[PDB]
Amino acid sequence: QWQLVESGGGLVQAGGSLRLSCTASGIILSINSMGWYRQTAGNEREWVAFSTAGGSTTYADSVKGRFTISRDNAKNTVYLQMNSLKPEDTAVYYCNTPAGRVGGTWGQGTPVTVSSH
Amino acid sequence: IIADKYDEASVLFADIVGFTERASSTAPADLVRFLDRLYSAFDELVDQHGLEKIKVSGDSYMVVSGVPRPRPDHTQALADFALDMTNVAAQLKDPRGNPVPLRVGLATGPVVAGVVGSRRFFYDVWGDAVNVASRMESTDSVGQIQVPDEVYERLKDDFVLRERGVMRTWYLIGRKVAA
Ligand SMILES: CNc1ccccc1C(=O)O[C@H]1[C@@H](O)[C@H](n2cnc3c(=O)[nH]c(N)nc32)O[C@@H]1COP(=O)(O)OP(=O)(O)OP(=O)(O)O
Ligand SMILES: [Mn+2]
Ligand SMILES: [Mn+2]
Ligand SMILES: [Mn+2]
Repeated sequence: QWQLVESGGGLVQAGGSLRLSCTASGIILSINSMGWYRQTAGNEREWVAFSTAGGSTTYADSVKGRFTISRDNAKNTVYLQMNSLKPEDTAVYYCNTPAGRVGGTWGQGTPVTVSSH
Repeated sequence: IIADKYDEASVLFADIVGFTERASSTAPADLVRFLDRLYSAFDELVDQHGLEKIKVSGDSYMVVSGVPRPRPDHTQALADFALDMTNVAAQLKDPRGNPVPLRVGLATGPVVAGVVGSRRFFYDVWGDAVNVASRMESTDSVGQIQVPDEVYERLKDDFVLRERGVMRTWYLIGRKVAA
């Protein structure tokens, strides 16, 4: 079965840092692009970070400089290091290939909440 | 009026197979919804890869790598985009569950680019690499990515290609898992 399970989410306060992981099984990471998306609700999943198979990275304007996407081909996993977190960053985060995004096949994601607790 | 010359660039042309027959068999509202969904996916993919879409002409779609910002991996970067593009087209089914087959042509070489301010696609790209890329799409076989020798030599160490069975051309199969 082709699946992608996200993890690493949780509660952090403003200015904090989180590291999200996206583990892939059923596909070979080294020959696929992978992107991270967020769904707050005021919209549908928008992409925030993208890593191509050659190693190019691009980020949404709102998160660039604060987020970093990276790969681990041995673990077949993609990471999203999140720094300088803001309340505007509160969302559910998912990873997906371009094919999964247009195909509507999504994992369950991981929750990221930015507040004071 | 203002023309800028780029020594190195790579150009992609993509074109839908059988779109006349598709457009003649589909209600206009559903055809607009299908095309919008396909092109919205394409547009997202272009910005994700950090490339530029230069022209959208009906069911044709033109993407450039290395313009306006030069990059040393411009051919490799366009190849990864092209493979994502064809996979998106393969996974994107119409309400009937059929994929949208494409022809895709890639080329590399010098181009000239300029701003035509009064147009929607206000940044134009023409020249050698554009002309070759259009040839590569024109003569392409359904579902393949066709490239010339100059692209082959830049991709052959990182990508798998197969020679098409005077001008020799190649089919871009995919990324090498390991060298
Ligand atoms: C029902 N669709 C239309 C309604 C009004 C005006 C135009 C069209 C339309 O379908 O335009 C497309 C064709 O019908 C339109 N077209 C087709 N036949 C004619 C034709 O006889 N006259 C005109 N004016 N336009 C035509 O060209 C366009 C596609 O060109 P391509 O070269 O991409 O061909 P393809 O079908 O994708 O095949 P291929 O890519 O696999 O080779
Ligand atoms: Mn066509
Ligand atoms: Mn649109
Ligand atoms: Mn066409």
